[PDB]
Amino acid sequence: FYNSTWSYVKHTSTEHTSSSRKRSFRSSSSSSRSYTSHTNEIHKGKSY
Amino acid sequence: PLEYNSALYSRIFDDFGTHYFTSGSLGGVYDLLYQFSSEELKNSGLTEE
Repeated sequence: FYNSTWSYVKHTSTEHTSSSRKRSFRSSSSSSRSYTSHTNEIHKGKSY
Repeated sequence: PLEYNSALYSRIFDDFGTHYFTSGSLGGVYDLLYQFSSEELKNSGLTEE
């Protein structure tokens, strides 16, 4: 017999933020971005 | 046969063999073999950024 177990977790997080303000007239523009990529893998084998 | 004949006499040894027991002990024979193997592996990683 052999009994085999594997566990695996992967996480990624990314953020971007930008804001601009001009005065002359007056103007503003802004943006926000957020991100995640995530993976889980579990794999097993058993022989008898 | 009364005359020698190697084959027909040899049949005697085929059927009955060459010898008989004049002394002996009778008994029991016990033979045992036991063999065990175990292999065990563990791993656990963490990485964080």
